[PDB]
Amino acid sequence: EMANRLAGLENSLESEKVSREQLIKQKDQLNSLLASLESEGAEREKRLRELEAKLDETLKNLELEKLARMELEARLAKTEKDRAILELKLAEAIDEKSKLE
Amino acid sequence: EMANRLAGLENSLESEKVSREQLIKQKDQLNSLLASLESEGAEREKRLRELEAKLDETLKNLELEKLARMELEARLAKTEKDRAILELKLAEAIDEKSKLE
Repeated sequence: EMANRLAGLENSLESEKVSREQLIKQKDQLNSLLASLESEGAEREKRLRELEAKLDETLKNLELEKLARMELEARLAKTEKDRAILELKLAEAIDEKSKLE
Repeated sequence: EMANRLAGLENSLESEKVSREQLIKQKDQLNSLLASLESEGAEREKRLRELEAKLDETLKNLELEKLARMELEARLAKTEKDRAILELKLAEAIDEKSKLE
């Protein structure tokens, strides 16, 4: 009776062994997965942080440049107008001269 | 022997089913972890993809506005120079009018 309980206990021990080995292999794979994903994530968060800074900077610059552009379109119109005004005044003068001939 | 060897193996089997409960538990925690990290990573990659698109756009824009601004700086200098030459010409003419009279 007892030599039997002996055989069955060993049997039960071996079945617990196969289970144990299955779970440990599964765990190893999860741990590797884990480490990997962590590393990957570290790299991407660093990369993301960099992208963010770059978009902020570029954004600033785009803004500064729009102001600058507008300021110049204005300055240019003012100058263009003055230039036109002078050509007209010039004509007027070369003519008052002409007529004084 | 036999009776002893028995209660013995029952002890062994005992601690081992306990260990197995534990591995199952650690495994479950790992798997949950894995799901979370993967979801988190999916999100971060989505956000990264978005930032990249935005950075490309803004970069284009920065470039175009920079060309526009340089074109204007040039245009403005040319105009200012012509205006200066015209003020001079003007003076010269209002003076030729003066002397003439």
